[PDB]
Amino acid sequence: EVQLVETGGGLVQPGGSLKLSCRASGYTFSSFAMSWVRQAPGKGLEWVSLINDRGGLTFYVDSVKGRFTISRDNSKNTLSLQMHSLRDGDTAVYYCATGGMSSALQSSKYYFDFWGQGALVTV
Amino acid sequence: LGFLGAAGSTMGAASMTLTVQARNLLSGIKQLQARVLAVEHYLRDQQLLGIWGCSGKLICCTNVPWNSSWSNRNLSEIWDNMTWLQWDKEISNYTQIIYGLLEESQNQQEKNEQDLLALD
Amino acid sequence: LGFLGAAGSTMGAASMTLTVQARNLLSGIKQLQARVLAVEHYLRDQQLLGIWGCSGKLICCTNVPWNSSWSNRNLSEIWDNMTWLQWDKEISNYTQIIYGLLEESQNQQEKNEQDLLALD
Amino acid sequence: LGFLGAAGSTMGAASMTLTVQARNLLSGIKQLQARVLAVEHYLRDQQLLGIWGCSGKLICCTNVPWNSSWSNRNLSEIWDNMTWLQWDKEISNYTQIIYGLLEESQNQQEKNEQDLLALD
Amino acid sequence: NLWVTVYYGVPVWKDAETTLFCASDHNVWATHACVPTDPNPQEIHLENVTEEFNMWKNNMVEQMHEDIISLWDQSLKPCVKLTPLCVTLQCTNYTPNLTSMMRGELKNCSFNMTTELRDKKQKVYSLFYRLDVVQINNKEYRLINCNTSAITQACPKVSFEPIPIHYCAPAGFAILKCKDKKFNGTGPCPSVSTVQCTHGIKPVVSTQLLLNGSLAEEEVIIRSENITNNAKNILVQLNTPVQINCTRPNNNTVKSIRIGPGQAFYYTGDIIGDIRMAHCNVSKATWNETLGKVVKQLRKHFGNNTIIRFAQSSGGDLEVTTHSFNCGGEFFYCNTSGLFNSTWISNDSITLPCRIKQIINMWQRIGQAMYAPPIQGVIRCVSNITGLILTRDSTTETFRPGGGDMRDNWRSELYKYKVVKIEPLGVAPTRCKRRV
Amino acid sequence: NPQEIHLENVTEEFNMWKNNMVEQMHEDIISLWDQSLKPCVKLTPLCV
Amino acid sequence: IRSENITNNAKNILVQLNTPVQINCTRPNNNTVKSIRIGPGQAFYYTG
Ligand SMILES: *[C@@H]1O[C@H](CO)[C@@H](O[C@@H]2O[C@H](CO)[C@@H](O[C@@H]3O[C@H](CO)[C@@H](O)[C@H](O[C@H]4O[C@H](CO)[C@@H](O)[C@H](O)[C@@H]4O)[C@@H]3O)[C@H](O)[C@H]2NC(C)=O)[C@H](O)[C@H]1NC(C)=O
Ligand SMILES: *[C@@H]1O[C@H](CO)[C@@H](O[C@@H]2O[C@H](CO)[C@@H](O)[C@H](O)[C@H]2NC(C)=O)[C@H](O)[C@H]1NC(C)=O
Ligand SMILES: *[C@@H]1O[C@H](CO)[C@@H](O)[C@H](O)[C@H]1NC(C)=O
Ligand SMILES: *[C@@H]1O[C@H](CO)[C@@H](O)[C@H](O)[C@H]1NC(C)=O
Ligand SMILES: *[C@@H]1O[C@H](CO)[C@@H](O)[C@H](O)[C@H]1NC(C)=O
Ligand SMILES: *[C@@H]1O[C@H](CO)[C@@H](O)[C@H](O)[C@H]1NC(C)=O
Ligand SMILES: *[C@@H]1O[C@H](CO)[C@@H](O)[C@H](O)[C@H]1NC(C)=O
Ligand SMILES: *[C@@H]1O[C@H](CO)[C@@H](O)[C@H](O)[C@H]1NC(C)=O
Ligand SMILES: *[C@@H]1O[C@H](CO)[C@@H](O)[C@H](O)[C@H]1NC(C)=O
Ligand SMILES: *[C@@H]1O[C@H](CO)[C@@H](O)[C@H](O)[C@H]1NC(C)=O
Ligand SMILES: *[C@@H]1O[C@H](CO)[C@@H](O)[C@H](O)[C@H]1NC(C)=O
Ligand SMILES: *[C@@H]1O[C@H](CO)[C@@H](O)[C@H](O)[C@H]1NC(C)=O
Ligand SMILES: *[C@@H]1O[C@H](CO)[C@@H](O)[C@H](O)[C@H]1NC(C)=O
Ligand SMILES: *[C@@H]1O[C@H](CO)[C@@H](O)[C@H](O)[C@H]1NC(C)=O
Ligand SMILES: *[C@@H]1O[C@H](CO)[C@@H](O)[C@H](O)[C@H]1NC(C)=O
Ligand SMILES: *[C@@H]1O[C@H](CO)[C@@H](O)[C@H](O)[C@H]1NC(C)=O
Ligand SMILES: *[C@@H]1O[C@H](CO)[C@@H](O)[C@H](O)[C@H]1NC(C)=O
Ligand SMILES: *[C@@H]1O[C@H](CO)[C@@H](O)[C@H](O)[C@H]1NC(C)=O
Ligand SMILES: *[C@@H]1O[C@H](CO)[C@@H](O)[C@H](O)[C@H]1NC(C)=O
Ligand SMILES: *[C@@H]1O[C@H](CO)[C@@H](O)[C@H](O)[C@H]1NC(C)=O
Ligand SMILES: *[C@@H]1O[C@H](CO)[C@@H](O)[C@H](O)[C@H]1NC(C)=O
Ligand SMILES: *[C@@H]1O[C@H](CO)[C@@H](O)[C@H](O)[C@H]1NC(C)=O
Ligand SMILES: *[C@@H]1O[C@H](CO)[C@@H](O)[C@H](O)[C@H]1NC(C)=O
Ligand SMILES: *[C@@H]1O[C@H](CO)[C@@H](O)[C@H](O)[C@H]1NC(C)=O
Ligand SMILES: *[C@@H]1O[C@H](CO)[C@@H](O)[C@H](O)[C@H]1NC(C)=O
Ligand SMILES: *[C@@H]1O[C@H](CO)[C@@H](O)[C@H](O)[C@H]1NC(C)=O
Ligand SMILES: *[C@@H]1O[C@H](CO)[C@@H](O)[C@H](O)[C@H]1NC(C)=O
Ligand SMILES: *[C@@H]1O[C@H](CO)[C@@H](O)[C@H](O)[C@H]1NC(C)=O
Repeated sequence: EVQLVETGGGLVQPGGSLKLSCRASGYTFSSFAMSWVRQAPGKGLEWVSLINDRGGLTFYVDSVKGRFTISRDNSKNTLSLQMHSLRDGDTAVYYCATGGMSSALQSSKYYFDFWGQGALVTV
Repeated sequence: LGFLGAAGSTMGAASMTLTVQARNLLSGIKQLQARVLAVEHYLRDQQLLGIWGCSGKLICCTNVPWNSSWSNRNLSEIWDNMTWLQWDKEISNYTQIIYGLLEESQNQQEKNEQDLLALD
Repeated sequence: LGFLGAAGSTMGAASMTLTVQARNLLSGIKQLQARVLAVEHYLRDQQLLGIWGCSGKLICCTNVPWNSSWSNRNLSEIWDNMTWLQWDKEISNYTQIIYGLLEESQNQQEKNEQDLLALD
Repeated sequence: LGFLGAAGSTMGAASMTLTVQARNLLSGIKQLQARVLAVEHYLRDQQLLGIWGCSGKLICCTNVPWNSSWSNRNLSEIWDNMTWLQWDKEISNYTQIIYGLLEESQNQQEKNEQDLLALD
Repeated sequence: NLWVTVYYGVPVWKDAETTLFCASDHNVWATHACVPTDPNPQEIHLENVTEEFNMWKNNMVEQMHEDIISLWDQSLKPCVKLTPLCVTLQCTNYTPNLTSMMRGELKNCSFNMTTELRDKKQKVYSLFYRLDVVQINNKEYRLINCNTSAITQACPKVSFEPIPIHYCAPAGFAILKCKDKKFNGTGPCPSVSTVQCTHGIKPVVSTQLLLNGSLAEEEVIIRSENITNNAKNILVQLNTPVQINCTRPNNNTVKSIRIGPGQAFYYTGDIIGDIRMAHCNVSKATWNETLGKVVKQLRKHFGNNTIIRFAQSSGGDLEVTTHSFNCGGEFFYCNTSGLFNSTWISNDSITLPCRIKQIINMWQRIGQAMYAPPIQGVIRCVSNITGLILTRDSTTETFRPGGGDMRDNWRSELYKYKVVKIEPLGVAPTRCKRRV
Repeated sequence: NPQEIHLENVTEEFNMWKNNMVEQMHEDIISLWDQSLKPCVKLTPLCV
Repeated sequence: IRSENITNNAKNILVQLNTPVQINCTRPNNNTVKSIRIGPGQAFYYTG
């Protein structure tokens, strides 16, 4: 019953920017941590970013730490990821996922649970 | 200068005498009641400092931005050209707003600290 | 919700209202004695928090592991499906054991900190 | 050993029983006055610890060097071959000097911390 | 996996007994002994909190009792000590030709009273009630107190009208309110709310019938420590008031004489007009409906097809055999045997004769007597009857008026409130580990 | 050796007619006066 | 033997014994006590 649907733009030129978003339904959005994972067309999966259930703590891979911003709105059940610079190495299908973190008073996750449809971003 | 000696000095001068006055906050049924009340006031101020995340500190920095409407003065005209009595009068209408924001800020930070300590 | 408003809420909901109740712990010889006793109780609780290494904190984490025999429940049935009154009753027989362990843990950590500050 | 049990032990042995005695500082108009005075003394000692930068601590290290004239003994003859009563008598003439230096040291460090937090 | 995490400010509490303070907003009870009230007090409903209450073990009643007695005694300290009045009195009947129920009551007594100077004496004539004067053997009489206690004359400028007193908890404590509508004084309350102060409770002093105060909201509530133990009192809280109209029809003329250097004694000088008896009126229809409701509720504890009989009180002092109350400063002792006589088997007023006394031995004590000065003119008061104190005496149960223990007049308002101590410190397992 | 600390740039508004130190001084003096007459002789035999 | 001075004869000497000495005291008279009322709620006791 959990539905995660990614939206956003497709092809941009080097040096541009894109804001991707994820609409969530079928579960309490504010009860789970959320993350973004990407897969280059010819590669495996790579974790990109993680945001906790309250939106206060964000983590990134070093390769995007100074370029990507992750945010969430728990009243709109919406995530967004704003990417700047947009390098050639960032071409990938980006997936919205539920899991990857917990909040001390909940049991541990340390895994990705629900995955979205995915959206392809090219440069 | 001694207790309250800096009262007529500028805010940036009087900020260096905080220990002089802090040490003078603690130093016949009506007189005993007065002593108990003085203790209660001391503890209430210490409780407010603790809630805001300022324990053994006389000067502590926070994460609440100044909203300008509280006072739109330059730093050069507050710390160098104003006393603490004038400042206290100037923002007396906002002290119950700022304190509330301070409590909320600590509540968020304290929870964030707990979450950062649950990552293996 | 106000003072004790979260008393019927779950532990993980009531944990977000700690400042509301903390601020209400401080706020005719018998009445003066009652006020002095209330101050003494406040200070004794603050002393216990200080001994455990928790000064200006409402939520503080420690290094004492949970021993399971105290309560072998899942986190999902304590923070989400239980109140603080029920929890307090459930472990009322162990509160004098846990506190002792907490004091010992801080005593070891405090000494360790001193030793780490003596390395040139 | 219990309250004051380490009084006859060496300084380096008695330093491990600080919580035992700290917990015994808090635990009929004249008797009520005695209770209020005991509270005031407790708070004055806590205020001195706070001013020096030692909040929730029983052992805290500082940046004031030992000036030798206060006591020119070896560490091996203070912590291993002396009691706290003998030490207290030995330096009773210098306790109002050391404390003053401690207050000044914290005042400098606290201001330095503020300046380190103003660098973007 | 889990570590101990310490929380301060935890919403838990434990049963506790502490000292409460009063708030209120001359009079025998006063506001200078209390603090100002909060014009906008708060009440916080606890949506999922169910607490166990026991009105019979509620220590707020003992404190209220002690505080009321202390205020009463303090209000009589700066007043006149009537030691010059323990003298031989020479009395005759004031109106010996009456055929009413006051024949033999109100004696015209003469005595040699002291005055400002120690060398002189003043002959004084005054009227006393029969109940205040004991025959020793015009005939020789003494005041009833000379046998056991001294009398203090209450100050005539200090009112006896009850002033609502709000009891407030000290910091660190809270008062829980039941807020249930069918709560019988014991057991759980699933609708507990937290308050800082109680409502204003009037310190009304009465026996048998409880005058003024709060009413039940849905039905008559029968409250008892045991029900089956006939040695306990039954407190009946009515859901409708019954109005009682009490009067002291005699137009008393009050005189005042000086009995010492700065002290004066007040007494009834004469009575203008006809001599009439003090009395109270309760309507028959309202009282009959009230008893019908009380019987209906009593049949839920003693079963149906059980005959419920009401009867007048039996022995003891007037304080417990009659309905004692303060009406406009006078102390009425109403018979009530017209109100409690009936057997219940599965505008037409009732007039209750009332006696008046001037020498009062209040709070079931010996050695501290009070003299109530007479009040000029005719006295009338209208009160609400809000509850009853009954005692239980086969197929028929007999209930009689009881009372005299003032704590049962207060353990009737302070029944929905409990005092608890806040325990803000606690621990719980989490996955949060100290960095170290 | 009591101290007095001059406030070089402090100007304050005073009002001697609303100064609550006077009411306390009055109450304290009356209370001391009455306390000093408690362990003394009551001349009630002289109202002759 | 405990004393503030020993040599100063103006001081008391407190002697603490290491064994008790028993002392048996009696009031052999079989007194009959009477009571009379002397005021409104007061009574005086005396040997009758
Ligand atoms: C239950 O509550 C009712 C209602 O409050 C109460 O009846 C009321 O009692 C008061 C006090 O006796 C009445 O107020 C008096 O009214 C008369 C009218 O002539 C006044 O003269 C009185 O003033 C004189 O007495 C004062 C001292 O009490 C003096 O201070 C004053 O200067 C005057 O000398 C006083 O105002 C009030 O009228 C009645 N209410 C009604 C509707 O009659 C009843 O007594 C309560 N029950 C019990 C058991 O107390
Ligand atoms: C209250 O009034 C009742 C009467 O209504 C009194 O009871 C009566 O007492 C007389 C003796 O004085 C008996 O002869 C009557 O037969 C009694 N009547 C009833 C119905 O019992 C009662 O004693 C009065 N109580 C007080 C305290 O005065
Ligand atoms: C008072 O103001 C003058 C300037 O007008 C300044 O020089 C002086 O230091 C001030 N005094 C204090 C105690 O701040
Ligand atoms: C500053 O204060 C005004 C008035 O209270 C408020 O409307 C505004 O939102 C505040 N600024 C911020 C950033 O919240
Ligand atoms: C405050 O700073 C601004 C620069 O942003 C300057 O133009 C203005 O004159 C300053 N005012 C004062 C009082 O220093
Ligand atoms: C606070 O608000 C009042 C109006 O309610 C205003 O008169 C007063 O000047 C304000 N205080 C300040 C320091 O501006
Ligand atoms: C009381 O419990 C209900 C669930 O039965 C919950 O929805 C509600 O929020 C609770 N109230 C509080 C104050 O926790
Ligand atoms: C847990 O508690 C039991 C009973 O007190 C004790 O025997 C056991 O050693 C404890 N666990 C640890 C790890 O100490
Ligand atoms: C607790 O966790 C275990 C997994 O180790 C699970 O099997 C069990 O059902 C859980 N109990 C509850 C009440 O969640
Ligand atoms: C505490 O121990 C007693 C036995 O001494 C036991 O009856 C009680 O249930 C225990 N408490 C809990 C919460 O288990
Ligand atoms: C007292 O001194 C002896 C050595 O003379 C030492 O062995 C002993 O531990 C000391 N006692 C305490 C309580 O320190
Ligand atoms: C040590 O104390 C002496 C005497 O007070 C003083 O002259 C000397 O300067 C002190 N040492 C230092 C380093 O200040
Ligand atoms: C103190 O240390 C010195 C070495 O600097 C040594 O010569 C001296 O004997 C020591 N004294 C004691 C009492 O240990
Ligand atoms: C402190 O100084 C006095 C002289 O004023 C001296 O007699 C005393 O011995 C000194 N104390 C110590 C511990 O040396
Ligand atoms: C009053 O005293 C006189 C004597 O002076 C005495 O004859 C008279 O009977 C006394 N009257 C009363 C009422 O006691
Ligand atoms: C006098 O008091 C006693 C009890 O103290 C009582 O039994 C007796 O009846 C009283 N005398 C009269 C005449 O009432
Ligand atoms: C009051 O109700 C409780 C049930 O909650 C019952 O056990 C108790 O006996 C009742 N008491 C009376 C006097 O009705
Ligand atoms: C009083 O109540 C208890 C129950 O609390 C009951 O066992 C006892 O029988 C009652 N008393 C009488 C006389 O029945
Ligand atoms: C009492 O009787 C005397 C005569 O013995 C009379 O003069 C006086 O008026 C009477 N008192 C009253 C109130 O009528
Ligand atoms: C009491 O008096 C009022 C008039 O003030 C009257 O309306 C009412 O019916 C009376 N009640 C009784 C029981 O006589
Ligand atoms: C009055 O009470 C009696 C019970 O003795 C009852 O039979 C009668 O019907 C009642 N009358 C009214 C009008 O309530
Ligand atoms: C009569 O009593 C029985 C209990 O024996 C009860 O079940 C029934 O409801 C009662 N009837 C009425 C009308 O109270
Ligand atoms: C009134 O009480 C008497 C007993 O004192 C009783 O015989 C009589 O029947 C009662 N009256 C009514 C109407 O029941
Ligand atoms: C009592 O009688 C006097 C006669 O002078 C009259 O003036 C007064 O009004 C009467 N009192 C009442 C309450 O009617
Ligand atoms: C009697 O109760 C009604 C409400 O039921 C109230 O309005 C009225 O004022 C009360 N009467 C008295 C004298 O308190
Ligand atoms: C008590 O003993 C001390 C020796 O410790 C001695 O100096 C003193 O004089 C003695 N006093 C008496 C009264 O024996
Ligand atoms: C009292 O004691 C002192 C020593 O403390 C001694 O010098 C003095 O002589 C004594 N008094 C007499 C009278 O000897
Ligand atoms: C005292 O003497 C009288 C005679 O003067 C005598 O009657 C009385 O009994 C004596 N008292 C005693 C106690 O013997």
